[PDB]
Amino acid sequence: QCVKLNDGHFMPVLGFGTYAPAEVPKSKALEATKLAIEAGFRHIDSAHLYNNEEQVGLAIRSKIADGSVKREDIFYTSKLWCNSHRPELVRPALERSLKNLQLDYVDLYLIHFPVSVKPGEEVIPKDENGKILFDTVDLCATWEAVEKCKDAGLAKSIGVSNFNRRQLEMILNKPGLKYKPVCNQVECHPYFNQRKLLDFCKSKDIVLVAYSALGSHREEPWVDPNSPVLLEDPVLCALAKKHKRTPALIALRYQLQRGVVVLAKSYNEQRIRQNVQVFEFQLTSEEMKAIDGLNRNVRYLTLDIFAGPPNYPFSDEY
Ligand SMILES: NC(=O)c1ccc[n+]([C@@H]2O[C@H](COP(=O)([O-])OP(=O)(O)OC[C@H]3O[C@@H](n4cnc5c(N)ncnc54)[C@H](OP(=O)(O)O)[C@@H]3O)[C@@H](O)[C@H]2O)c1
Ligand SMILES: O=C(O)c1cc(-c2ccccc2)cc(Cl)c1O
Ligand SMILES: [Zn+2]
Repeated sequence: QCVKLNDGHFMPVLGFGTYAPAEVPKSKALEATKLAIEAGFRHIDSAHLYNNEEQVGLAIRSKIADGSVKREDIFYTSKLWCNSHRPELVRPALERSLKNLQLDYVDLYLIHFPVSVKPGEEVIPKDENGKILFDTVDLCATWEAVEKCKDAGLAKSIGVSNFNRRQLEMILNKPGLKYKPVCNQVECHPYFNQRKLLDFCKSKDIVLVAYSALGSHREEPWVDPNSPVLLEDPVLCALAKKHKRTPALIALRYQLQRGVVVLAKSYNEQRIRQNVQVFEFQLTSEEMKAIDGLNRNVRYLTLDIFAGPPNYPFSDEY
């Protein structure tokens, strides 16, 4: 099942997440990505940050060479990291992802986070006291370089991630904009359902792509270990039993029925094969409303290490 983007291109509504916590060997990304394609995932997500571009690329190209899928059947996303916001650094960053993937183009390229950091190899550059070295870049300038990647054919569609309403409006209202973002990829699940943001994106022809839809990796110290665990939620568990399925499949189906494109990461073969079954059942309107009731302002990935700078996206209401 696919959604038509404001760019004419299509995006599978179920996506395979590929981030894993630093402690997971990079070899794991390889087999898990192969498993996902085999189970039926067609839309995979990755970015320079994840240090996995090479493995995911190996996996996808294996699946294309064995004949399982054609390149046009795969929807592959990449993301421009905070250290390459500067306009003249955007194309090299994308081209570097491409060389690592061994692919000639990505289906989707996102500005990964609206706060910039010092250019260089280090993804989170720090001074000699451990203090983060932030950068000052006009996101409108970043966006115009992202646009030229689309003009060059290196990215089929382009979009954003972790932008708030203010920041979406700054891109939309930029003098001479060529292409609106096709999507805003943000944290979304039953505990933090982003109704306001989802409505706003919808009003502007932007898809909301929900990350950490299963309650997140819970990796420390990015996510407070004292936060409630989404998948232990009693109502998701009751809904799972009633439909002969699990709580993860309930959270995934919820997003598909409210107009959201949803990601799901797993490196476990059983969970991978299970997650594609979201298309096999549905929730009634009263069940959707029960899930809506779960919303409790629990943002798992606060990324508050990046608070301070003017573009920190999460101090605003949405
Ligand atoms: N743009 C951004 O800034 C941003 C931020 C966060 C995430 N993302 C993207 O979104 C993807 C997913 O988010 P996330 O990585 O936080 O993970 P998630 O999709 O919310 O899943 C979290 C955990 O749920 C487990 N899980 C998966 N299927 C399950 C099932 N059927 N039953 C029980 N547990 C299940 C996985 O562990 P197992 O592997 O052990 O199955 C995984 O660790 C990421 O990998 C990344 O691609 C983007
Ligand atoms: O999956 C992602 O895209 C992701 C991004 C950041 C990150 C770190 C710093 C600033 C913004 C995003 C941190 C974690 Cl733990 C993630 O899983
Ligand atoms: Zn039902």
